[PDB]
Amino acid sequence: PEKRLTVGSLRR
Amino acid sequence: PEKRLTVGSLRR
Amino acid sequence: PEKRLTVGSLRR
Amino acid sequence: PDFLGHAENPLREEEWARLNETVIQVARRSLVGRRILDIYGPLGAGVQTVPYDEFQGVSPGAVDIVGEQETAMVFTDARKFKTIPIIYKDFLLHWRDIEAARTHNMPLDVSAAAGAAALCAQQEDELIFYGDARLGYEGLMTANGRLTVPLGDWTSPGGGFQAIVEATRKLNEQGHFGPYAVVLSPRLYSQLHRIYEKTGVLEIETIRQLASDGVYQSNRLRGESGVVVSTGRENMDLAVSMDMVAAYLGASRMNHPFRVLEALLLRIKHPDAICTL
Amino acid sequence: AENPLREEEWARLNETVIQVARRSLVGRRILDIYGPLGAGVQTVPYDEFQGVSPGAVDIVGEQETAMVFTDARKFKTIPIIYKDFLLHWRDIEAARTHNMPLDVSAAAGAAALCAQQEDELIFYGDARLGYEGLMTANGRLTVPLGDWTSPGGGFQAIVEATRKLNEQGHFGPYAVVLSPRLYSQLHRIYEKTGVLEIETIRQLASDGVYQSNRLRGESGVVVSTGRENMDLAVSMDMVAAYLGASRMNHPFRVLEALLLRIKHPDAICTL
Amino acid sequence: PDFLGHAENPLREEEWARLNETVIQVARRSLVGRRILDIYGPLGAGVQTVPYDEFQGVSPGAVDIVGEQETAMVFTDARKFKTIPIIYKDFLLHWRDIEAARTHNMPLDVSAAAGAAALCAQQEDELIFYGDARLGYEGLMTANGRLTVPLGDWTSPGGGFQAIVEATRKLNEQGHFGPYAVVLSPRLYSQLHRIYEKTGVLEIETIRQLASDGVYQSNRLRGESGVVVSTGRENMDLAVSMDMVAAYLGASRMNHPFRVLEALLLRIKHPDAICTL
Repeated sequence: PEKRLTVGSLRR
Repeated sequence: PEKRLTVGSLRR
Repeated sequence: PEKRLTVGSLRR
Repeated sequence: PDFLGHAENPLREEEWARLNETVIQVARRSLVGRRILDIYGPLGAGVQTVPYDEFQGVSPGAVDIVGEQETAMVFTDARKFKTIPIIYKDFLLHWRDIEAARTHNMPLDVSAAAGAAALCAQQEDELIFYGDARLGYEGLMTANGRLTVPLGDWTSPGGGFQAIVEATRKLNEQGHFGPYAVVLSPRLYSQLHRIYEKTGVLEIETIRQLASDGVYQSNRLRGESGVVVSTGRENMDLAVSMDMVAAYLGASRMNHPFRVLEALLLRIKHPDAICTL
Repeated sequence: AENPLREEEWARLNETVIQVARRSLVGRRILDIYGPLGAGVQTVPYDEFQGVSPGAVDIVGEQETAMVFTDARKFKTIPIIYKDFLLHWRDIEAARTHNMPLDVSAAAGAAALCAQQEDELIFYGDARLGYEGLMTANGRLTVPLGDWTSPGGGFQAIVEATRKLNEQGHFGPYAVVLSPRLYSQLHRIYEKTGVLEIETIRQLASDGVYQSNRLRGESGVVVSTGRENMDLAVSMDMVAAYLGASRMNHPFRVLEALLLRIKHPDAICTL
Repeated sequence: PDFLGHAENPLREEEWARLNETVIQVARRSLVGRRILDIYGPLGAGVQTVPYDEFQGVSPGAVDIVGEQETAMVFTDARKFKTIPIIYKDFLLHWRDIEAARTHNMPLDVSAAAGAAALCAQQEDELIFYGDARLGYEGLMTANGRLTVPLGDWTSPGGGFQAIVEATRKLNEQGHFGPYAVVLSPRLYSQLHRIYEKTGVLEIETIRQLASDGVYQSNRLRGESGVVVSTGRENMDLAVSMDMVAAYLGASRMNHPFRVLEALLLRIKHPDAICTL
């Protein structure tokens, strides 16, 4: 149900 | 709580 | 699940 | 009660029902455009953009015993995603009639709602028939790719329908022929019915033979213009986020204002089944 | 006709694309992203800007200064950015039975190409389709970044850019992105005592000074790192997808769906 | 939930079995090359390269009282591996036929399979008897070191035997003696296959007596050519990575295409056991 995110956790 | 179109159904 | 040659080895 | 102020909903169930029935009735009576246009279904209120889809296209499509001929399916020329505007009008009630209608005059008086719905539908038709250029919308008598044709021969018997014959010829040449529809301005719709000497038959009869989906008249159109279209889908559509509904705008001065709403967009999927002057 | 690779090979492929992306990207390091909107969304709202309203009434009671809203409502369509590659079935069989690396070089190449493409998009929008370039956005606050090859060089330009931003009432922790030539030619070791020029610039900036080759020869930009000035709406991150077998060879495609919406076009300065 | 779609295998187990049996039988009928060589066994699909043995040798093991010969057989540079190609054809099977085979007429006909299998076998035989330059491969009538010896002497009632006698002498002069085999072009073979040689019976019997491992027919070979080889392994080989079999490509427009495969390579470990025109 949640729309996952993989690469883009880079801060700011 | 459907979409339930009300006025506009005039044929053709 | 083996190699299982099918049409080979003609007269030889 | 009526002093507490800013109660969320003033009216009770039956008053809402009467408002809705009234606005539906007046809309259905006073709408001309929605009668030659299949509407794209009720999307919702959240949606605010629709896929304005096509611009052109023609491909024969062939027949064979086995089925290998390589006809490329009609996909699209350019995706656009136009937005959906909103059309609205608003009116007032006197906070006492909502009391008389609860004791004395049991059905509530709603003439203002009908007066508002008339103007709202008027603007609807004006939008379908014309652009604005303040949001970049295209109207039937404005959109590029209209296949203009001169039509000056009227005020005399020797003519009139020849123009619409020419319009049929031009539309057919584009390989786009089907059940036509015709809309005309009052200054000429009245002109059609003249009973000049050696009368024979009045012209709108032949025109309605040649149209087969109804010849209509709309005042929103200018004095001396009129259009001919091909009724089907894949040429015109009408994206409808939400039909005419009544909503409440807070209570000011103890009175009660309301507003009739609807969100439409005209999307022409084939600016080739159109003709004008 | 089926899904060729198993869980382990899927995992290896996905981690390869993930690692190459996370290494190669500079855009994700300076902007913050609107939440992953899911695949279905294809358009998003836009921005709000040049609402020059002092709003500083500050009375007992209240006056009727105007409210802030989007200058002109409109939308934009999220593009799709993709690369494609191929695999040969005999190689999958070998990796299955004889030798067991499963070479995934092609995935790495595709991921690099996709990431390069999207960074070029962020720093320079597509002209034909019609989007915004960080070196071509309108209302861009130009400032000469020239006269380098001096002991006191880029500092005198960054300070000028910062005063230009700050006179616009638009400040905060700043960020800088510089072309390779300028960024590497910046190690003019000495300012006066012992400090490298890059690190004193960084002390002035406080949100990193990065290098991206995608920029032109002699250019760079400085921005105000906050949100509510810039954004990065995503519909899905870079991932791998299968395109169905074709002539027994398996194709594949790596996907990413992005769009930046510069809400406040005042935090931009250039050469 | 019905037939239409891009579904998986249309066929069924009995139908698959019949298809496989048909391709096997046409292969066995059609393959002439695989009857003089002998195969290095099934190595599996995954393999794609195989060692390539180098070149000639005249080192005969000697017998002595006390072992001191040491029988050296030293190779020169490397092993020079080579790659295993693929060969294939097509199976356009109409979808309506498969539908009829479920509810109506039910002889599912697979003659296109037999045609494709014949074409595949003919092509790979052409590969064995002739390499392809684009892949840099080698063939029996083109290798370097064929010991060519002209014939130019047939169409006379008996002038065919001495050619093969001389060919056997040339084979043996390189110290390479054994049970020979001969492959011949159609009209040459029929011309040989003529009346008694005036010294007994048909020439084919003397030739089969001399060759002692068959005298075979090849339309795949050129007009007036033919070859004789020494059947034994340790000289010639046929590495197979997988035998001929059929696989289902995908869904075409709506039909169902297949493909028949095998992955072979002949290894000529000693280009001295070949004699030609």
